[PDB]
Amino acid sequence: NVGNVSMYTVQLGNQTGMAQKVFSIKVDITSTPLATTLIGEIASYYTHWTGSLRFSFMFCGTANTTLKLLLAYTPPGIDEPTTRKDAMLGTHVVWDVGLQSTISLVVPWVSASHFRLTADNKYSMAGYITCWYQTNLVVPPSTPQTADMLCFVSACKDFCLRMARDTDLHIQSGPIEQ
Amino acid sequence: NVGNVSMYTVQLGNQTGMAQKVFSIKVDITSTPLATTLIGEIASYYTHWTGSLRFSFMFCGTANTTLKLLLAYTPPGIDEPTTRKDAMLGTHVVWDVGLQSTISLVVPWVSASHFRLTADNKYSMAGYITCWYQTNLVVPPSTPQTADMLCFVSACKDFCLRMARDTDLHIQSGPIEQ
Amino acid sequence: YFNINYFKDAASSGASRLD
Amino acid sequence: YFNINYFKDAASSGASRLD
Amino acid sequence: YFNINYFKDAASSGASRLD
Amino acid sequence: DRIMQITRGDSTISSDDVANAVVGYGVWPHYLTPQDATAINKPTQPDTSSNRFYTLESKHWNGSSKGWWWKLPDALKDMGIFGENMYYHFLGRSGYTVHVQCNASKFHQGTLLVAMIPEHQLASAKHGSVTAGYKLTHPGEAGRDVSQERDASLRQPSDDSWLNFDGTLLGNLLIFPHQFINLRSNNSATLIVPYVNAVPMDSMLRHNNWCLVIIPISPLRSETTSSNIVPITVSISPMCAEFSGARAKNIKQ
Amino acid sequence: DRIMQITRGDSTISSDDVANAVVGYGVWPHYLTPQDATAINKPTQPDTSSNRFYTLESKHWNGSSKGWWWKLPDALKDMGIFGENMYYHFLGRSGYTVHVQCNASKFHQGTLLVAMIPEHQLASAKHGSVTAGYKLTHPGEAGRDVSQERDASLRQPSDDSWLNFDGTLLGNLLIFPHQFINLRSNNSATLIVPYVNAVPMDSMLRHNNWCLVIIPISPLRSETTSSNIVPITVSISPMCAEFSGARAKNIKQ
Amino acid sequence: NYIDEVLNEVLVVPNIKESHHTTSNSAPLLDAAETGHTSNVQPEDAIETRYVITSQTRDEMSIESFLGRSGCVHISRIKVDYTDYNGQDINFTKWKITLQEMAQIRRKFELFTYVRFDSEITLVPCIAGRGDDIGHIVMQYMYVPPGAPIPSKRNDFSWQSGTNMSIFWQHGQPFPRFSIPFLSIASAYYMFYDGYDGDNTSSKYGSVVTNDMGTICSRIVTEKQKLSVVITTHIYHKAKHTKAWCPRPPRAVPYTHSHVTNYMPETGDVTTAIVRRNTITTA
Amino acid sequence: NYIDEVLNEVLVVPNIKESHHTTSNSAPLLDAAETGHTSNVQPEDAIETRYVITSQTRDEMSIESFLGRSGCVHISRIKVDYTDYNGQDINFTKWKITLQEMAQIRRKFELFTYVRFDSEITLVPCIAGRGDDIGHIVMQYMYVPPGAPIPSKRNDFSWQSGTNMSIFWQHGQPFPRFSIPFLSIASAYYMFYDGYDGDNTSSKYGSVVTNDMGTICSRIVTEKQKLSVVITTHIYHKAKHTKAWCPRPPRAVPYTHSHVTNYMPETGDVTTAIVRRNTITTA
Ligand SMILES: COc1ccc(N2CCN(c3cccc(C)c3)CC2)nn1
Ligand SMILES: COc1ccc(N2CCN(c3cccc(C)c3)CC2)nn1
Repeated sequence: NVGNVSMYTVQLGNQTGMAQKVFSIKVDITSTPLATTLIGEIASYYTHWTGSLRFSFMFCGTANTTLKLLLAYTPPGIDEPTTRKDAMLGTHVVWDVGLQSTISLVVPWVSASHFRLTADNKYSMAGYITCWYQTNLVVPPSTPQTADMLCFVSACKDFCLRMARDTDLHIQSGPIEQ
Repeated sequence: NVGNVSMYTVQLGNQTGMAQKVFSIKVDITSTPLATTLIGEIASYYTHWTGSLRFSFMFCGTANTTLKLLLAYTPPGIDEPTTRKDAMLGTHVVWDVGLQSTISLVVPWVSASHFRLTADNKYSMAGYITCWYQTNLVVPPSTPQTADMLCFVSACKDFCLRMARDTDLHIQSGPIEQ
Repeated sequence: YFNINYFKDAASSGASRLD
Repeated sequence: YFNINYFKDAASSGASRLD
Repeated sequence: YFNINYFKDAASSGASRLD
Repeated sequence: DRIMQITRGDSTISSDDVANAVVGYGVWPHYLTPQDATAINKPTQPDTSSNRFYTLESKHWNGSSKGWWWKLPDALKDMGIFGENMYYHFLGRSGYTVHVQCNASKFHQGTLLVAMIPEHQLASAKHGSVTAGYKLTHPGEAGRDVSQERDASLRQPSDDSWLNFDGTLLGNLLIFPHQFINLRSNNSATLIVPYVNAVPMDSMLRHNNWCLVIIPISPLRSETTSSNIVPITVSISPMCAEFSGARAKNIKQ
Repeated sequence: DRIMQITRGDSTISSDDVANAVVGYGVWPHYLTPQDATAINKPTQPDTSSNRFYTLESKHWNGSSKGWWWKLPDALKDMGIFGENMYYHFLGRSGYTVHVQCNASKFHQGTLLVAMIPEHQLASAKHGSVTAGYKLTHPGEAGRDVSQERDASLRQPSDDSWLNFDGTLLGNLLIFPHQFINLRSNNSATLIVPYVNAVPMDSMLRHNNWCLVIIPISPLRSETTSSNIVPITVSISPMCAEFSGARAKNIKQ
Repeated sequence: NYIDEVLNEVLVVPNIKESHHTTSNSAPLLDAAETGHTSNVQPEDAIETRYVITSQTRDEMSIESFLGRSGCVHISRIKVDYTDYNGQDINFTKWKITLQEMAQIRRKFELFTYVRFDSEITLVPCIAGRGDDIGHIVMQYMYVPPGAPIPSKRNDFSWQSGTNMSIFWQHGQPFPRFSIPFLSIASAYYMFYDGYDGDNTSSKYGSVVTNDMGTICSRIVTEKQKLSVVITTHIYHKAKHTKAWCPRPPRAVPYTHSHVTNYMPETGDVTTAIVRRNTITTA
Repeated sequence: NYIDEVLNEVLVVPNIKESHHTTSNSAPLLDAAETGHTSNVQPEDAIETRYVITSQTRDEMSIESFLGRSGCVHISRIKVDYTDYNGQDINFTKWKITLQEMAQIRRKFELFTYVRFDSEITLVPCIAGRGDDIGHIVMQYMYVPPGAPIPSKRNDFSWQSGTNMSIFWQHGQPFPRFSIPFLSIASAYYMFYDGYDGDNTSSKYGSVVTNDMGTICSRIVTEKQKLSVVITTHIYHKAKHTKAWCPRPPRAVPYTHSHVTNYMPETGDVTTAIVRRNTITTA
């Protein structure tokens, strides 16, 4: 998927079971999949980061289609949750897919140290965010039953960086010619 | 002609045909024939040039003689015109030879970059200027039928240079003795 | 200590300011 | 910073001015 | 720039003046 | 003083000798007014890029020359920008400046009558009710007559001068805006002319409002080498051009 | 309310559904100022007759479609008047309005990412220092890619999408002025964009300032007869077009 | 100003107010990102926030502290020769000014389309002793814009600099460092370009068309010596008084050639920083 | 002043106003250049101009930024000897002050008839090690106007400079650089001359008659050493506080001899910068 575009879409499926899980990523903004992102790509130019962050999701589904996902931010402290109940217990947002289309999930800033390191560090572990089905994806007749959701991340006015340093995400195992 | 003086005169001739062409030179003020000129010689001391320019022509013809040339400035964009019509389409000046004698043609400043390079550059190409017959050179009896026109170039209050650099137009493949 | 553009030209000066 | 002709003589001074 | 006898003693100073 | 200077585009013309200048019907060409107008769209008015000094094809003045005409809305059917805007739009309106240059020496003798003419309905050379053809009243830079030869199969106009091509004793032609080029005083002829027509903006293609004529009255006479050719060059400048009724594009013919 | 109405020439466009509109860099396109200017001649400014709503060639949205681009200064190298004035003048300057229409039904699922990009220096598909060719970054109404096949002899760009054709993870592309066309809410996409360039007026021929990209993100998915074709149509409007540096005329290529 | 500038508290970020619950109609968390705009949602919106008075400056997040840092952009080298001194194209260097010829820094800028700035320079000659004694070795770094006599070889006549700039550094004296305006010509430095030389189906196209700020020629004066040497006069560049318009996506793939954008390894099926996951389900 | 001087906006050029058409009598485009005067025609006259507020300074187009730039005018050389130290006319140099002995710069001035200015100097010793160790090598550059004891050899008695100027530079210490008035004698430096020594049909005639500002003698103190050396103390000159009267045509042909105007190769049928065209019709 990765070398292609798809590498960007997340198809919301069938799900025979119920209350099943979609995906997860970890918040440490310098961690693929995050990293490469206009933000990540950047942050990797500084040693320390801080503030809240914003995750936005969009339904590239259908019109007649319907769904309800539950997204959650599991602060640093434990393990990325295996189950929904366990994750619903912390910070989250139920998302009702409808005429709108975009739900934006905020990632409050929870930390001990006013500031976190941009570099992988067990200490400065920001946590995980995950998504699960609240209900389902119901589609009336003759509509596809899988559809995609795009996801994004922009900053919050909270946000701020410091201690400039040279990037991670780019090794010029060159040189460069003429 | 070149090592002599003639190298300065342009004889206006016969012309069996009509609407025929006289000469052309290109505007890039550091380009023989231009270059060597008090201006050129100079400009070649700076990296960048700008503004309008002035070309003046004088009739070293006769008194009883008559003519009408069409001079034109073909801005940068295309090729020096093969035909008059094509060239008359842009900037020009019809010149009526008469009791006066000197027609001065202005070369407006047309460019994208407020400034142009003094050094040969495909980009900073200033264009071409050419001269053609509007009518002819008519002379009543027992007057020569070829005559000369001198041409000159002075600046405009438009004009200005910058970024001093060492000249082009002079290689001291010496030394110099005692 | 500041604003003492010891040199004439403007191109020569410290990192600009912020506003 | 300027007009501090650290040296006595006038021949010694910066490039003149413009006017 | 002048009359800044950076040194204490008088014997140390620039070439005198003229009058 | 006779010297004259004229500046129209990116173009200027000079003349160290002249016979004044003439403004057709003493009116100076300008843009259409929301009073006399009729159309409803906002006219495109190329300024400078359009109403500039275009010079046509030159011609020879013969002792056998008989006369030559150019029809204006038409003479510039190729002259860049103006002549494109012509073809892209239904309605076109514009006035002109005619600079007629023709020098020779003070040892030459000749006289040219220059005149512009509102609605110059030419007559066919052949008796009947067959009107001149399109394609022949639509010559272009090149103009018509000279003293030329041609198919009589073509619903061809009258190459006939003295009748004015319209059958009005030339000489009464002096009623139309004009001037001469008496090689003994003159050098050029300058006509300036507003937009005359019972309609605010006509079809630049079907209708030619102004028609220009130049006619040798007293035959060119030198005593020189017939190696000495004395051309006649016409230069024109749409002025206050205005267009409208934008769309596809007509076609050349 | 989503409905939108736009009027540019003698032309108007409507949309009973939309996702706002976007002004590139929050600046509205306008005419050049005697401060930032440089040239010396009076620019020709065809109003209306030029800066109007031209619609290009349409395209098919496939489940195999990969993406297609058009380069603006270039897409209208044929669009009447504007696209003539382009060729007659050296300096050209203008801003645009991009109306991207693509409907299907509420039973369809698809997503198009639309974006404009200042100086979109594409990369060649072949390793080396050989830059894309002229003639291939100068497609015209027709645009480029689709998912097409071609000579590898040509100093051919990258048909490669995910890298942005410039080798920047598409997805960061969101930095350029943009919007999507999520068939479940949207109908169109409207980009409006001023003139961005380190120079007051560039060469309309050598330099394409704006580059537009439309990329299928989530693949079109219906359950209908593939008899149901869902085109993608682009419409454009030069705005505040201004030209200058009049002369002969370049040549088509 | 001082305090604010010394304490570096010029650009401060807002604080996070206190919130309460909302069982209300308008849902700020719902917007349609298709509008191409960016959401405006905050902590205070989504949760029951507290009250934190902030104190983080976005000072170091300024195009001047992002850009204004010296970087190697070129490493002039001279493996002297004593055998043939002078000769054509020897013992004197001439490199084309402009980045690209060096990564890191190149990538930084490229983050923006256009740009503009006065450039501060710094040289760093490093004399490697390949002999039993170097001693005194004078150096001459002379800049040269376009249309200018570029030395054919060492001692041309162009090293007189009667009207050019030549900086001189002699072993001992500190590192030369001068500045420089915004050169170019029009308004700003083309961080890219989508133009060409011309209609010639063989014309040039790229950010090498709008940038030809001449070349800089080195040359080690002092003349002929006994014990050899080799020099490597490093080059650093800093952007002071910089500006920026319109941003763009960073460069993930390792560049190719000078100028140009090209990506395209010698097989390396191509490569980017993205890492692969077994499953989306666990991070 | 500052801003105007720091921003370098002292000498600004006018702007190009707007024009309209002219179907009028007086023709500004017509003048008779035979009057020897120069036309006065402008954009606004000839065309239908627009309105451009300018912003180009003619600051760098001032006889001071045209002239005020350091240039090699001499390269003093000393191939030391240890065999015979002292001896007559050895290990100490003596060159005749005044340009010509160097191009580039010479050509620049020559652009004017007369001239005047305080001269700023700068030395650039370059010690080439031809030995396995040079170490400490003191130097003595002592100027000497006319009628003055010019050292016969190194250690004369004229190197006491009891009333002369001698600048001293020791390997390590930076580059010496001093200034100097307008010397000469009357009013300004003769950039040429059409006079002679006298009526002697063997008298001198040229810009070498009005300029004999004595000579400058070098000399490397420190005395006798083991490991040899060779020095090349370059020379640069800058004109500060310069003036100018009456201009003249530049010099297209490569000079000859010192002083003098002479043009005349060893066959080189003579040569100038002008290029040849096939035809005037195409450029
Ligand atoms: C595209 O923007 C740029 C990027 C770099 C650049 N350089 C800066 C360094 N400079 C320089 C640096 C050292 C010595 C000399 C002569 C010149 C050349 C121009 N100019 N423009
Ligand atoms: C003709 O005008 C000149 C041209 C050059 C000149 N020079 C300037 C340099 N100067 C000089 C420079 C270095 C050292 C010493 C003693 C003298 C000698 C006079 N004097 N007059």
